[PDB]
Amino acid sequence: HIDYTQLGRAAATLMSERVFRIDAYMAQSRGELLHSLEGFLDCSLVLPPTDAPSEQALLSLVPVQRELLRRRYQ
Amino acid sequence: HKVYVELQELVMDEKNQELRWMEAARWVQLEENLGENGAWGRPHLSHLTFWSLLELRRVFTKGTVLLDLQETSLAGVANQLLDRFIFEDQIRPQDREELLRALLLKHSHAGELEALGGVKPAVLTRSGDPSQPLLPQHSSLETQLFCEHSPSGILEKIPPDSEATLVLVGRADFLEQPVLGFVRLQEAAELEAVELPVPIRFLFVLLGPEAPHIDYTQLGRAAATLMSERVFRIDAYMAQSRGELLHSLEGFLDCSLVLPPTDAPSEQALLSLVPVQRELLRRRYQSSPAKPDSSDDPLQQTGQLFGGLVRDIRRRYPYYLSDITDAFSPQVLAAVIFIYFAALSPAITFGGLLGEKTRNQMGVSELLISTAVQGILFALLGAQPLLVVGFSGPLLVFEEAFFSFCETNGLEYIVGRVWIGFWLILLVVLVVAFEGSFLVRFISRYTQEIFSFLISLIFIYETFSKLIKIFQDHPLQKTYNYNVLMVPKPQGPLPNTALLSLVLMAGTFFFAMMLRKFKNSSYFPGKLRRVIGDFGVPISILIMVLVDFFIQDTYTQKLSVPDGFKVSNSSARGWVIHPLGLRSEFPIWMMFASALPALLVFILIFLESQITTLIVSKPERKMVKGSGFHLDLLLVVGMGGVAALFGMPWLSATTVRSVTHANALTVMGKAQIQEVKEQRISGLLVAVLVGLSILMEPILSRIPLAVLFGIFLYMGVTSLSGIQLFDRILLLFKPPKYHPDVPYVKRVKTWRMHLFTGIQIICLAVLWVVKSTPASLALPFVLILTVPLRRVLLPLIFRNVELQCLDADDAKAT
Amino acid sequence: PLQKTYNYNVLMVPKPQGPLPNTALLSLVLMAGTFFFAMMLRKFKNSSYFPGKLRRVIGDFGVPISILIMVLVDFFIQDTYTQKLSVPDGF
Repeated sequence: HIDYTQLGRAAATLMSERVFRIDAYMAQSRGELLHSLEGFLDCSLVLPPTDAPSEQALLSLVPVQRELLRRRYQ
Repeated sequence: HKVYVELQELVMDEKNQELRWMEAARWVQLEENLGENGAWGRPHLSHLTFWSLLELRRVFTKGTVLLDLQETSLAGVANQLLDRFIFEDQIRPQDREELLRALLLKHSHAGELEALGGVKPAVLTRSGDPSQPLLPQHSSLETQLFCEHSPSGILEKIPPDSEATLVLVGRADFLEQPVLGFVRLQEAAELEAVELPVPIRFLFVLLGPEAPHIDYTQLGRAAATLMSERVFRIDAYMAQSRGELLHSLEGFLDCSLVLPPTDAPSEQALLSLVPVQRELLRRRYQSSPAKPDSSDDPLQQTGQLFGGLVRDIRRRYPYYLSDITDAFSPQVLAAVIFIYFAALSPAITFGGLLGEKTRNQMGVSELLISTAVQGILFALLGAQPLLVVGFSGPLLVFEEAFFSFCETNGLEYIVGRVWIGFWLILLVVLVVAFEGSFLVRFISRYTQEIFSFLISLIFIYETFSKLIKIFQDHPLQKTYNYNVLMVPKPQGPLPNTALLSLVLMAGTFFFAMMLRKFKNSSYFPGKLRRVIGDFGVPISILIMVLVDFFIQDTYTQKLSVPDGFKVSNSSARGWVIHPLGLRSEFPIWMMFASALPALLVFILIFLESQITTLIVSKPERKMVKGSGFHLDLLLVVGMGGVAALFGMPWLSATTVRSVTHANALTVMGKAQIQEVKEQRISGLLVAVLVGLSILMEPILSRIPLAVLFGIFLYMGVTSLSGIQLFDRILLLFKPPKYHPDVPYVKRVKTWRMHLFTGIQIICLAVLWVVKSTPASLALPFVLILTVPLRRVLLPLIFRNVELQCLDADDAKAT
Repeated sequence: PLQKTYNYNVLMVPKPQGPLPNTALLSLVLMAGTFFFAMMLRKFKNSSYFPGKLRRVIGDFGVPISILIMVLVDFFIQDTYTQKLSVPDGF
């Protein structure tokens, strides 16, 4: 259950975020980083395998993601 | 193949303090949930959250699994499952006396709830009394978005041969860790918690105390969406141990796709995630024996005679019932009321001008009848029913030139038009036969933008010219004469006409701008707000008509229509014109030479109609149903010829009226163009109203002429939105610091865009100067001469990437 | 008021006696024009259309520019009467 390339890709997607890198600039111990990672993972959405038409399935997510991104920045 | 999944939690009622079971959602291929009202939301795709799946895995690694147990009732199930939790030491034996009564409680649906009053979440305690949770709670995401008839459709979707699954989720403070039980029955069983007649085979129990990063509703949603998948359900139907379920769960998680939160979400970059999900689907169904369910140009040269016409007919006519039905919204009624006046006023103006220009050979009534008939027939048999047919300016110019020529050479006029119409009919039949409309492909965005911008500018200029004429007729003086007879037409200046007209025009424009902006605000309830915003123009017109009606002594020019369906000049004309000769017989050489003006009229009509259809039906304006070119051209030109037979004029598609119609029938999202209501009822009703306008004298005679100038200015300003040359002209003034983020700003330097805009403005100016020159009939030719300019001359100055980024054929894709 | 006929041998030396043809509507026109220009310049101040220096300089002078424009507009019209500003002759 380990692929190093995808793990690095996940690290890069971490580093590309605004609030996580702001907390990394304001970080002073490991606890702040773990708390910011918890806050980042709390605002993701996972997609199960569905047989729906893919464009309609992908377009149904948009307001859910908008509400989640409004919630995260609070 | 398709199963029914139910989820119930243990909560408390607002009626009396207690604990009991209430359902929260249902699963038949989709998620359906209910709010506080007791009403079920519309089904949608189920979206997971990280903690739900993660904690489901964590608890599932240590879950007791009982396979093919032989029970049919709920109490024996409760006894055996609690003995199983005792057996693997998942719970203490001193808890069973609580948990049994935790299970033996009522299970009511939504219909009981209104008498109950509503429910709220509660937690089990060791005592047996409900209690409020200690950790804080947040509003659910699915109920806020989706919740803020159905059971017949539920029983319709479900095949009659199916089995169901249930999950019971709850919070209990007297436990240590969450526990999970998973039992598959020996045989199907009916249970008294489910009112539906389907039997149950699988059953879940998810319990636990309260812990951070755990939401038991979300955990139940994870369990239900786990149960709904085809392959895992097949595996559970064939499961014989725990490690099989473990491997199937790992295969479920492996083919999952997670997307993180971002900075600025968008749909266009998101559409590139279609194929990877398909490959995950394929790799998921790589492991399954079962198989998944889901795995033309309007213009084109075809090797057959008359191909385009049949293609367009077969493409469009299957939508007739939808075109009929889609007209039941009130926005269609508002658009009808708007376009009625928008199409009636220029008809009257051109009718009066043509009657006074050609010695009343053709007047207002003929034009009205032609507009009515050519609107009705085109709306009934047309391929694009959003076009608005009517008289134009260049057609009037051609009529002027032809009348001058016939006055000079000494022939009749209404007779030669018959042969011109015949030649038009023959020419359009010949052109449609050889599908020669594919040339519309060569007209790029350059000419479309130039044409539309010029048309809108001329519209606004003529409107202001009308206003300045009104000011010129009644100047501002110190004294007037007051024994003036105003019966035929206002003689001499009048005191308050010039300023009242200006006041009315400004008032109509200002009110229109006040309602168009309020439509987009957030000030009233959405339903009433949108209803009031869609009727802005008629409301402003009614308000100002009453305001003018209250003023008694001041004179303002009004609308006036002919008295009856009579010909303009009954001395020399009839309802039918004999082609051979009306008073003197017609020469032969003119019969054979009438083909020359017919070609010019055909070029004018063809160019205008095709460019209008190009502008109207661009891919950016969310137009679903197809639009036809050959059929519209054939209909318009043939009907124009047949109308020229009777001595009545021919018509063509109008740019501003059609664009305004299309913009009025658009339902926009909170901005994004959500959709556009396409139907045939609006044009038909507009044509019928224009036809019956002669029977509406008492109502129309009270509408002042100065109010419609505000509407015309509003129309001219609104039609100016989609033009891209207008945006590039606006960017000529802003400093390069505030330029937008569109591709043509980033890809090319500024002083190259400025050179492009300057070239295009020079083209505009040359077109205008040629329009003012007495050689105005050479205006279409010059216009098409802009097409070679784009094909040869510009690639000698610019580079290919600049030319592709600037002159883009599609708006969204560049 | 807005009437059908007026008297035109009216002496307006101390004050306009009786109604006048074009005063009531011209006054309204001037007010609406001045208000519209003030609001438009106020909104142009916040836009991003000109170089910042000249843009801010023009936006800060919105009210005097609108006043001057409307004063000139009234100055071009000759025969219509509109009430003017008047101050005492001396201290």
